[PDB]
Amino acid sequence: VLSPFAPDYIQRSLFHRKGINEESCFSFLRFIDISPAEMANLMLQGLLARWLALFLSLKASYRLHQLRSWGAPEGESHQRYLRNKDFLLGVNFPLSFPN
Amino acid sequence: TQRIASHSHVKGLGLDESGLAKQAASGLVGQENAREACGVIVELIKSKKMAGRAVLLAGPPGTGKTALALAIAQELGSKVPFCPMVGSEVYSTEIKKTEVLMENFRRAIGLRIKETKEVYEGEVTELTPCGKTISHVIIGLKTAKGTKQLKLDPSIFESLQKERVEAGDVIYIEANSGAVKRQGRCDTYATEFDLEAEEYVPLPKGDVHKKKEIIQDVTLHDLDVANARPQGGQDILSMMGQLMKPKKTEITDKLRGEINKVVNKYIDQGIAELVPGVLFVDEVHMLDIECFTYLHRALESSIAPIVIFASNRGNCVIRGTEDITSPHGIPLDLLDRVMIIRTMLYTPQEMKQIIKIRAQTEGINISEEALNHLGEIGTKTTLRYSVQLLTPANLLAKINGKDSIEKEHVEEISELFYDAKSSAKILADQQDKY
Amino acid sequence: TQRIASHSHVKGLGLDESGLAKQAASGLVGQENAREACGVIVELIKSKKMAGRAVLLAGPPGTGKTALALAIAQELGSKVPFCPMVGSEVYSTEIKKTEVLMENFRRAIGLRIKETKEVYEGEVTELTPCETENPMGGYGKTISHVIIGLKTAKGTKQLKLDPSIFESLQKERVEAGDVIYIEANSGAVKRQGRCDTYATEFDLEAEEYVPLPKGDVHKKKEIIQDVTLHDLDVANARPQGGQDILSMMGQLMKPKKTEITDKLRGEINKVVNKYIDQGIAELVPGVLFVDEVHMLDIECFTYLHRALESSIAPIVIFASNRGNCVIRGTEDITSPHGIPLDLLDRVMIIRTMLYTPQEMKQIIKIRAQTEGINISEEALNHLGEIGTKTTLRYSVQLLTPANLLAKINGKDSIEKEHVEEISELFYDAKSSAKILADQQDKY
Amino acid sequence: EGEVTELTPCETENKTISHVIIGLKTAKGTKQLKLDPSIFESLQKERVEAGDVIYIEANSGAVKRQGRCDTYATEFDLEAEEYVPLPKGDVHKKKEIIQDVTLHDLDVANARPQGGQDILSMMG
Amino acid sequence: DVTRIERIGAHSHIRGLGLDDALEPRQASQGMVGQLAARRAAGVVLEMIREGKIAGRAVLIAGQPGTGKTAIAMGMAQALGPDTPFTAIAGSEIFSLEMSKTEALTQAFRRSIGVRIKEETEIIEGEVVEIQIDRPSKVGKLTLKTTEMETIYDLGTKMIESLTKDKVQAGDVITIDKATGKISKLGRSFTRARDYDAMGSQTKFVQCPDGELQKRKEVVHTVSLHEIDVINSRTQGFLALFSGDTGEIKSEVREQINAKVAEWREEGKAEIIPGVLFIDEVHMLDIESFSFLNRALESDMAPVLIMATNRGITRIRGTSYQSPHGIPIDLLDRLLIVSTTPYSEKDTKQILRIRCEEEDVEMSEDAYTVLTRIGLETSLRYAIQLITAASLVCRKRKGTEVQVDDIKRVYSLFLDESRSTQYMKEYQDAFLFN
Amino acid sequence: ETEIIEGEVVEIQIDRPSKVGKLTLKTTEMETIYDLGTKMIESLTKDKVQAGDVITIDKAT
Amino acid sequence: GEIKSEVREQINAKVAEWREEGKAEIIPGVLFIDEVHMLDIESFSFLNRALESDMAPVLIMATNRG
Amino acid sequence: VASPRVTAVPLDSYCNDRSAEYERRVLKEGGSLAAKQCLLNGAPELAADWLNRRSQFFPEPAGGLWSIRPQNGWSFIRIPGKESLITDSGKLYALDVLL
Ligand SMILES: Nc1ncnc2c1ncn2[C@@H]1O[C@H](COP(=O)(O)OP(=O)(O)O)[C@@H](O)[C@H]1O
Ligand SMILES: Nc1ncnc2c1ncn2[C@@H]1O[C@H](COP(=O)(O)OP(=O)(O)O)[C@@H](O)[C@H]1O
Ligand SMILES: Nc1ncnc2c1ncn2[C@@H]1O[C@H](COP(=O)(O)OP(=O)(O)O)[C@@H](O)[C@H]1O
Repeated sequence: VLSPFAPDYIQRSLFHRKGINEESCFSFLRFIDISPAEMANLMLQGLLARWLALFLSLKASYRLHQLRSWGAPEGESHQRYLRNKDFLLGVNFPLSFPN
Repeated sequence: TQRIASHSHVKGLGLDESGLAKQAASGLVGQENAREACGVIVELIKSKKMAGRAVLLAGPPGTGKTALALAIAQELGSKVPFCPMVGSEVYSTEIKKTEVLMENFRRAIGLRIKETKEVYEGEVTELTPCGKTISHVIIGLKTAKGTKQLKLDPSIFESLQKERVEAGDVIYIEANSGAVKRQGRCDTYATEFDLEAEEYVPLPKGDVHKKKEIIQDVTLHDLDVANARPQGGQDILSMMGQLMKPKKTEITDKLRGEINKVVNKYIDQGIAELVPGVLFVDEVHMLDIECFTYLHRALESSIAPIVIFASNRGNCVIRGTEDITSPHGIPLDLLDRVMIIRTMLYTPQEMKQIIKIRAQTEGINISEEALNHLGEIGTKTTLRYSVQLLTPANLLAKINGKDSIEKEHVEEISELFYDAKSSAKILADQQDKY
Repeated sequence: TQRIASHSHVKGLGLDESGLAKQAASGLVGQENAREACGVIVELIKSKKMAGRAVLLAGPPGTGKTALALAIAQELGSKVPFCPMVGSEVYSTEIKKTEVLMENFRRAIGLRIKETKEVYEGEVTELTPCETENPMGGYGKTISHVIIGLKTAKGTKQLKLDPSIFESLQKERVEAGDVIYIEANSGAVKRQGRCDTYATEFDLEAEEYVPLPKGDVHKKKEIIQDVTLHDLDVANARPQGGQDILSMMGQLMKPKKTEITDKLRGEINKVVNKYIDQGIAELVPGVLFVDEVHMLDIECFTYLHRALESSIAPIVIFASNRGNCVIRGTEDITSPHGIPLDLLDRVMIIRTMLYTPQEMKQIIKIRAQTEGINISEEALNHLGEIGTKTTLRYSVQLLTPANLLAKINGKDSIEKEHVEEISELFYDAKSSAKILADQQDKY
Repeated sequence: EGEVTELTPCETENKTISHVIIGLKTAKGTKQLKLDPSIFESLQKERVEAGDVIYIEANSGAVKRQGRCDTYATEFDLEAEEYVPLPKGDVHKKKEIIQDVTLHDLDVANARPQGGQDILSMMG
Repeated sequence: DVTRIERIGAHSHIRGLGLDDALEPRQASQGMVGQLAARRAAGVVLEMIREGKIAGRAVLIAGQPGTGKTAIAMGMAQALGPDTPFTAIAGSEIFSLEMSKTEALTQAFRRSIGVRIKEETEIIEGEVVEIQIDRPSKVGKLTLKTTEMETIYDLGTKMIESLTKDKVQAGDVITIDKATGKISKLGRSFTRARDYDAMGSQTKFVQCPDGELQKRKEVVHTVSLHEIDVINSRTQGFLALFSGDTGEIKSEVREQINAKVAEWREEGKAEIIPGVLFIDEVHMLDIESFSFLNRALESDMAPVLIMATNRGITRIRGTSYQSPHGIPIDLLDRLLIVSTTPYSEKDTKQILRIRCEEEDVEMSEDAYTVLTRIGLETSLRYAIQLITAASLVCRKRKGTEVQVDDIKRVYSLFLDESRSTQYMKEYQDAFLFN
Repeated sequence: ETEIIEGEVVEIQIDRPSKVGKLTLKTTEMETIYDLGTKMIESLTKDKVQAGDVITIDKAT
Repeated sequence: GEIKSEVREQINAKVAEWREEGKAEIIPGVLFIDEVHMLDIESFSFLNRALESDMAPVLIMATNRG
Repeated sequence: VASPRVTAVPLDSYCNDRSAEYERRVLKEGGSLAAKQCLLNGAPELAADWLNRRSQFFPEPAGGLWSIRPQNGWSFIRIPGKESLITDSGKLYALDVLL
């Protein structure tokens, strides 16, 4: 109950701030594909949920690679607001497995 | 019964209401100044205002500095967490030196939660689950004191199905914790099968539902450990959790700040309250100069709990410097922040009083002449020697058939056991043969 | 914009056509001998005729040998790789020093491989199981080929594929309008996701909506990917594919630098030799840089002999700001510059000298124009007196607070009262060192 | 040991396999035996199929596969599996094996569970 | 009466650093008195931090022990404002058995560089009234309630498969994202979960959400550079982020990070915020670290450095040399040194008057002469402890205000380090390892 | 010392109910027809072999 | 790393059996060591006794100083 | 060819109640079902995908011990065979070379 990952605490702390500019943890998780409740379920659930999340993360790396290698340039209105999965550079390497 | 402990005789500092130190109280005699100062520190801890304060006990070996520290531990009560630490335990292979110290700082502070334990236990007569899934599960409970019925959710019903709960099984369920335990099948069903693998217990006496009040205290270190790394202790039945071996790892500052933030919300809601503990440190002179450098910022932190330092040595070379020496084996930087308390050796009369207190604590009757002779030996060599001579004298007394200690018996033991000074002097003559 | 870096004002060596070093070029003044020597070094790098060459840079602190070494990479460009490494990174808990130096030697050299790609992408208009008519008594029904339609903004195209791929299309979820990735060379079929056009029918849906690809249905493009021999050594070191349980669990384990055997190095050299013989892959040498070389262990100093005697060793440059010092690892052994005589005989030493006060004023002016700060004449003279009294570095550091305080006071230019107040508040290293002597008893 | 003519798992209600039924064909005779689900897990671990010669021991519980019989080599002109001849002798044979082992080898065997029929023993 | 996780501390009595438009330090500002040139240069370098036009700058502060190096450092940090990356680490914190010192200092330079990004999202978060599905493609709807409004959602087949796969039931507060498609279960309602007699092992109570059910808004997220390194190094970067298990990171991934962040800066999407890295007691540090700080300062990007040295001349560990501030001469010129001055006996009375407001314990004007005499003749922190320890004795006397006899009493209870050394010289022969 | 088969594939046939199929190969000297087993079909289908490709198959390996 | 010695002994015996069978042949090899003077004396004491093995190949060392 | 001399079975705990026998039989036999199939086939959906892939013409690669095979066998038992019988006598090797 006192664990730092509470889905309500990630929603309230992530989407609720006392000021316009404030540093709140887990803000990177919004850029990651991982859901706030998926992170708490992965932490408290066990290693098996992490294994399944990785087994899905491989196919997510495939699809992310097929989307990454084309579809450019992006418009400026799309430059004003970033898109999910932008944080992951793991497939951006030239020697990455999908490439 | 309980095994006799060396410090078990000390019940506290033994101070009056005015703060003055009585001559004999709480199993302590002498050291009135150190006892009074330690009492002012006790009230300082009970004030719950200042933090990061450090104390220092400076005295020769055998002056009872540890007895004063544990006297503070007994004076504060069982509510405040008290963490003893040895200077030799800071060094570890898996976890770094500074993370050990920070781990102890997080171990001193603790929280207090008040909850009402509701015990639902007894024989389960029926299991009646009621786009289908499970809306709710009807479960009966029957004991010799009465019968009650409860409706439960598919989660705890899933716990019961994992526990293989069937009709006729006595179970134990806590409402707050939500855990499910299976004691066994009812004794009435034991007569149908001549051989059955399931154990049988009689119908538990007492109410099906018991309301109690439990106040649990949980330190911050356990919370930071469970939340530091993935727990993996959800299901022991999993084969994957047995593969990886656990080990200690250093904790990031981000998680520590997160815990510090999430504690404030609960202590603001009032579900829990904070009880800052006391961090006791023995052999502080043995800590590394890097450990002292970390103690500078650690003591300068605003959330640091009160720390007490025990150093039994005089001027020594600082650990890791190999050249420069400093008083009390501590550098001047850390030594200037702490408050030093002076301690002195006991007089012969106080020695006799200590030997008497330890005698009546151990429960052994000693003669007055044996007490005077033991005090004389304590003045000749050390107090620890005469204190340790108490048991063997009673042993030889029981061997000779006497229930009391005599001066001839303790005088016979004094020749059987050698003091450190006498042995050290004997080693000089035979040192060539050694 | 880009944050201003201390060396960011050095854009290269600024060599002439005849090989001589111009006095002021690329923000570098003085050190004609060093700039010309490095001017020959870059000719060795471009020539690629020799390997294992070790250059040494010696001189007092603040002479700009680091600015020249970093100017080498700027003069060479982005074609050849450049790997600066300090000697402090050689000491590591997990990875041994020899493996660090070896992995750096593999980090310097790099490869470039040109490859063509053919990809079919777009929205699926129709999927048909084209049935030819060939009734036979042995087996009743026959299917010749499967037709897969694809729609894009530039045009639509239909494809005739063998029925064997329809087994995978039926093996994984495929719906009308699903944007999919299909490569002709690999032959594999992947599902990108649902098209954005159908997202308006449902208020909530689990499937994410990827937009339809803009372009031709058949995209064939040639891209040249640059991969260093170190990257090849890591990819050959650990398997990237996670199909195996040991690869999945090992992927879950924390990655740690592992010692790589020489056999893998030899195999990489062999396959690289094969691709060079084919001419498809282009090999370029790297430039290894080392700073604070006096901090290396004697074991590293002796290891650099066998490391440099190899033909695969890229060109290495050294920077030493120390004079005669005790060799680390040995108490009583003293050697000039802090390097043993064995490696010191192999390396090519380059001497550097301190700047004159005039060159100090010129460098101060260059840094002022770089940071966008204006300096008055007299204040520049007094600042040159300060730098000559102590050091050039301190006089360079005095520029920022006089600029900020000048803007606060409202004067767009620095004045002698501004540098006088700044010089009064801040203390130089030598002055502070002299002050520490009087109060040293209290410290 | 010998040729495996038929192998079928039994089905019992909890779809779990309670017992295993495997016949053994040899030049001396044919005898049907029953095996445990663990031995069946070792067989499926060894990819045992009908028509192959396997080696089974009792006290150790381990399962080995010798290979496919040579009689079936004629049906395929090209095959990856190598063929071994049909062994001779009785199916069940008790034999004495004198082995020399060191107390350090025993100490490592008891120290770590490297060998065994457990999936955790396979992961280790 | 409620006590937060934060308590009074040595540096906790000051909040903010007072300055003016002319950068003229006030005599008493926010509880800080003295150090005119130190506070002024602190304002200059502080405005420099706010500008952030340049990188790779190091500032060393020099002065006698007790001149308030950490006081002016914390004052500058608090005056810089919140949401600014700040990392203050001790010299001994970089030492780790699992991680190399180069990785410790490297991550120390990486973590202090923040990046502020802007991202617009749409989220639907509310309490589920009902759930209904029909399977012939299954079509179903769910009823949600908020304080402002209640509305229903018609969801597709696979969207039903997600909720049914998660065993979602009516009466739970959940959050649904249309773009991503994931479902996040926050908990259950109080009144709905009250019907169950017992609750499962994992459950929580969340209040009914207020406001718009489906909110489409733009949010500015502040991220740190240290987080991306672990996420791009391993498949799971948060597990090793909070666990601190990651170590020995390859530099190529860091170079790719700097390249991609440079690409983001070229796109103008996110702007980087400079940060502060503070190192205290740098006099003891590894010469390898001193050699790494050269390229650390010469790097393209790097946070501002603020370091404190408490010793004038000290031999560096690992070698035998005599150098100012225990640091090499090659790195000595890369630092901007700010000298400090000891506090005057007149200012001691003023800062003590400021410290009286922290404990809210009034002191007579005659007590500031004795307490200032002790803070002058001896260390100031000893007197700072004398007032706090004297207030307790005053409350034991049940007086409304402290007296000189309180400072005399506590002065008799606690002794200075010099005095403890004087007695340690008399009893030093009895102490061990004299 | 190993005996390998090297030639150009004429045709590939597979029957799935164990899967049994045939492989017809052509060389300039002689044209051959061989039968494929279960493991052989699993190996070829794992290697994505279709008619018209020159392949090398090892009998023992 | 730290391979057990019993496995190495069994490998040596099995390789000897292979040489007796003639299916595999054993050929000598050269081990070059440069600047051996910096090697620890423990590796020298282990090298003197370890060189007495039958499978120990001939080795060549170089010494710069004296 | 080299193999360990002795192999030992992991230890087990013996308790005086039935529930610990339940946890012992579950721990020893299947552990978790999805974890057991997830280790054997590498994923549960790879186990169902293997059962459904048995009837498929082109099967995918496995995810686990089904994909990994030893050189000889998981058991270390070995039969000398007819290969080592020829080297026992020099007349058999000479006749084989003469034949
Ligand atoms: N005031 C006291 N009254 C009675 N006994 C005391 C007192 N002070 C010390 N002792 C004796 O000293 C012993 C503990 O000494 P200890 O604290 O271990 O010495 P040190 O602190 O030098 O290690 C106890 O057994 C206790 O009997
Ligand atoms: N000739 C020069 N012209 C302009 N700036 C210089 C010159 N030499 C050195 N500098 C400046 O001095 C700073 C520090 O140089 P440094 O790396 O200490 O030189 P060295 O490595 O020779 O001691 C660099 O940031 C560089 O910008
Ligand atoms: N100018 C000041 N105004 C108020 N308090 C100060 C000042 N300077 C120092 N202090 C106080 O003195 C205490 C000890 O400072 P300390 O950390 O010893 O300084 P230093 O690090 O320079 O030795 C701090 O808790 C701080 O609150």
